[PDB]
Amino acid sequence: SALFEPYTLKDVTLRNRIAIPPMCQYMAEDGMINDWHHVHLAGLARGGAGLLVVEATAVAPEGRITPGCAGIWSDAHAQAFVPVVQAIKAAGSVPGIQIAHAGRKASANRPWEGDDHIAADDTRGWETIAPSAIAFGAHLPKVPREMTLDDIARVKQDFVDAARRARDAGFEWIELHFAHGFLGQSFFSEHSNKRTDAYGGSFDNRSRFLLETLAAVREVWPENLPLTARFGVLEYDGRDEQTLEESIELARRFKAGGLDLLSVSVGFTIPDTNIPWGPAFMGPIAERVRREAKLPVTSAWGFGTPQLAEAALQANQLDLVSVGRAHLADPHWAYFAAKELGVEKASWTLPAPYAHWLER
Amino acid sequence: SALFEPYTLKDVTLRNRIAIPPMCQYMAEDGMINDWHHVHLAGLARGGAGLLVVEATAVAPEGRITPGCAGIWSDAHAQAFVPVVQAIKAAGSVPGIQIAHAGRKASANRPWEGDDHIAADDTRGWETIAPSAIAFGAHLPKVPREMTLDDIARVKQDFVDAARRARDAGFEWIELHFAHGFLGQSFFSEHSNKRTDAYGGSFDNRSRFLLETLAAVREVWPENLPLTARFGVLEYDGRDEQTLEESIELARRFKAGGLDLLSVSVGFTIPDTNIPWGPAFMGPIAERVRREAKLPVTSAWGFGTPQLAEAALQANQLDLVSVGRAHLADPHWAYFAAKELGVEKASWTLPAPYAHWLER
Ligand SMILES: Cc1cc2c(cc1C)N(C[C@H](O)[C@H](O)[C@H](O)COP(=O)(O)O)c1[nH]c(=O)[nH]c(=O)c1N2
Ligand SMILES: Cc1cc2c(cc1C)N(C[C@H](O)[C@H](O)[C@H](O)COP(=O)(O)O)c1[nH]c(=O)[nH]c(=O)c1N2
Ligand SMILES: O=c1ccc2cccc(O)c2o1
Ligand SMILES: O=c1ccc2cccc(O)c2o1
Repeated sequence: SALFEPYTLKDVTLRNRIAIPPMCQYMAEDGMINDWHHVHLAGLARGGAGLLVVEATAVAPEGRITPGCAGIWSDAHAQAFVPVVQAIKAAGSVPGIQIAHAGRKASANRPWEGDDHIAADDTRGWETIAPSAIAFGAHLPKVPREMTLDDIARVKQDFVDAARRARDAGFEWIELHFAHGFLGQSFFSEHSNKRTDAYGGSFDNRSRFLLETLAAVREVWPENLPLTARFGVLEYDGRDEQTLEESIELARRFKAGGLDLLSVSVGFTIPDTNIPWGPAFMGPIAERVRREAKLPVTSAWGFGTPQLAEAALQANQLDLVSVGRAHLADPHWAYFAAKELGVEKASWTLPAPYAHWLER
Repeated sequence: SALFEPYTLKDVTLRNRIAIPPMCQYMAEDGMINDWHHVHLAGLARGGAGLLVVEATAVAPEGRITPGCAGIWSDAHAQAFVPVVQAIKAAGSVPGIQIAHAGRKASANRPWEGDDHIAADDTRGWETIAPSAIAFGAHLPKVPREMTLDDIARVKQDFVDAARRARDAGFEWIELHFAHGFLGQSFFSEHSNKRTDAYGGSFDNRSRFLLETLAAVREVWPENLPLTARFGVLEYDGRDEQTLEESIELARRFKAGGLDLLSVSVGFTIPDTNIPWGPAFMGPIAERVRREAKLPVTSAWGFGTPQLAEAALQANQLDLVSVGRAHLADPHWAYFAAKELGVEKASWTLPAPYAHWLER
């Protein structure tokens, strides 16, 4: 089975092609993770996936999505990850982390607590920052503060510090969160970036924050560990071919700047879009990016059907298949997939105290 | 759905009728549990089951099954359980523990490391104890040492100390392991107990170790927390009706001695048997014990098919359904069962960081 073939990138070898993508848990306190995250992540690692990427982890307090978001903006925050990293490694999975800044979509309620921008008089909320003072709209009506050049310098340095901390905590894989309408994506998109300085107003200028952040992170992140990013390559906003062309050009510049793999997503930059949700709907666009930028890719959305994951790999649409919600439903999805694809000794996807008893 | 109806026993309320029975992990070191057990148990608790019973935990070092078995024979061993108990409670499950002594089946290899008695010159092995110096046979050929009266007194006190420690660690449910051919079962069975003192040679004498241990434990175990036992009620050895009659009589004496619920199993006392394995095969015998001893019961083996669990409850064969291997396969089996039975808001079997996203 293609799904169960190992994958090597730089000095890291994944035991199969199943990746667990970053999935916010909304369970941290002042950015500090706790036993929610420890058990959640260690349990997923034991389920058999080759790569486990920790949820969007804020590089700065105002870059959290919500008051429950994880952070890595101090050394104390980083040290909270150390036992979790060690547990993921003990289980034979590769520990990764997505480092992030929510930009204009920050200061929001948890998804089951309204999912909307926090009220002005709520003691939990904060001022958001972005390339331009323009609200997302809809359920995120807060107008962000326009960043100064010093703010740009500071946020870049926060990404550097976050990457340094991730490295020293023992992560073996890093993902820069340049997708989903958050800070990086919003610098790239003309919808959200109306700047007329060096950071807006041409393709090179809109790309600049992302490319400078990548290059700065590359200085502290080991060359032998995968350096990756998540990026929304289209919006489904009626400007798809032009946007895809620009995104693919940026992907080529990421590759040239040392990016090892791209997690291909949708922008979610603005609310007025028409995204054609469906099982594996991103497959063809991930394949196009892979081919035209000549870069390994992953993608997600509806790949939790084992045969569909297998088909995407065999078609060379993807190098790794990211499976999110199916792992919330069943932490041992990789074992389910091994059985469903007829892999020999499928139960040994799991550790011995489980595998021995499940051999059928 | 019957499966998702709460259950109250003494002061404890279970959120549903799904019990996770004790399942040895073989991952402890010198009896001390570790992060294997922490993550395993906390993950299961979050999966939605109403009751989680920790694996057979030895009351004394020689009462382990294997060198990987958990123990509770010192206060340091007990304190290792405290964070796990707290994690199980945080998840809304009830923490229980099975306290045990393997008797003549002790000093064995892990199941994936031979499953047989440890060789005489292996530094990990030890002398086994039992009511009589008679080997199980087959893969367990070691002849145990015949217990003295002082050994009987000592082992009873070890059960008392284990129960006291379980109480003080915060467990809310205890199960005495009087099944599966281990020490207690072997005192009851004429196959293994050939004693001619007060502890063998009539029904009352063979029952004596079990009843005295129950009564001694009852002195330290809170009256407001369920006091339970697992007991093999037949062997499938060609003596089933006589054995069932005696076992039911003993169950009546357990009830009279304060037992709140009986986990009904098979003896496994000797190897030469013909057990009719099949899905829910224990249902009718559990029902007979329940009716004839007028005592709540659980049982296991093949109840991991949701409709079958539901049928057993609706037929009043069982009060709780124990589901073991299906939870090794999928820690979130309770969520799978809720979906499969059409329970309203099935995803909310799981905590919010999962449930919100799985609402269909
Ligand atoms: C609970 C939860 C939380 C998050 C997500 C999703 C879900 C369900 N997703 C998106 C996720 O990585 C994935 O792309 C989608 O869930 C689609 O994949 P599935 O269809 O779920 O396999 C996500 N994406 C991201 O880049 N960073 C994150 O931290 C989050 N947080
Ligand atoms: C890995 C493992 C380990 C154990 C068990 C089983 C398995 C699979 N079983 C028996 C278990 O509680 C249950 O009765 C059987 O597994 C049958 O139920 P299922 O068919 O698996 O749902 C078990 N029983 C017991 O009384 N104490 C224990 O510690 C163990 N250990
Ligand atoms: O990047 C993110 C962060 C949180 C999140 C939550 C749900 C769906 C998503 O796609 C998400 O994406
Ligand atoms: O009581 C026990 C202890 C370990 C064990 C293992 C497998 C099957 C069983 O029934 C078991 O029973």
